[PDB]
Amino acid sequence: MDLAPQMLRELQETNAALQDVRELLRQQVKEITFLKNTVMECDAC
Amino acid sequence: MDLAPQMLRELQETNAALQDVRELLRQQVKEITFLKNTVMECDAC
Amino acid sequence: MDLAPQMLRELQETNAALQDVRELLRQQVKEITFLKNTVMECDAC
Amino acid sequence: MDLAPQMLRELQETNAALQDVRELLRQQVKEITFLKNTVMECDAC
Amino acid sequence: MDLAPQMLRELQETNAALQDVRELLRQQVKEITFLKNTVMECDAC
Ligand SMILES: CCCCCCCC/C=C/CCCCCCCC(=O)O
Repeated sequence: MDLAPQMLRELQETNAALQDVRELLRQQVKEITFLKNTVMECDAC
Repeated sequence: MDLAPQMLRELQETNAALQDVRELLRQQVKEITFLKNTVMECDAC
Repeated sequence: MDLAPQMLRELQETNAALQDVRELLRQQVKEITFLKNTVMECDAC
Repeated sequence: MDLAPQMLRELQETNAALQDVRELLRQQVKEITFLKNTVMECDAC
Repeated sequence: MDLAPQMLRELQETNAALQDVRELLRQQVKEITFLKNTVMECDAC
């Protein structure tokens, strides 16, 4: 049959999944940065 | 037709993986938020 | 009903996301780095 | 067929690349989980 | 308008970028491990 339609469904799914990754990574950095600033004021240090 | 069958395979294979990367990062941020909470409550600071 | 233009769009939408995923990973690496250093000069260690 | 064979070559590469990222990532979570437990199981806190 | 040439340029860019992400990742793993080890040999805990 014609697989173009199928090939397009995969990319859209890819871009979808890729969007969650950008958000998760987006949030992860803020935590890491927050982690750095917290460990930056940690007294024992 | 063409290499659609082949090219389609790579894509499905690319998603399967990304789907996994997503979940990995997904859980990772959970392990990074706990770590963040732990340092915050760490009396050593 | 040629899906080329549409397909071509998802691609451009993927790279845009990657471009952003990449930039985020650069800053994250730079942040973690700074955090590894801080932990090293940590007295109580 | 045209640039098809060459596009398939890129897809196969992107796919091999994801694998690597996937793996490197599956390792980060261990390094991070572990790290999490240790920080948690710290007496100085 | 034959869009094959352009999609080929996109795929290639998808691999160029992925190589960055893959390259930036493995370095970060190194830092995360370096971080870990430091914590482990940290007295206070
Ligand atoms: C032909 C379709 C294009 C291929 C789709 C795949 C897109 C590339 C995906 C990149 C994965 C990036 C993952 C980065 C996660 C890093 C997480 C971390 O370091 O904490």
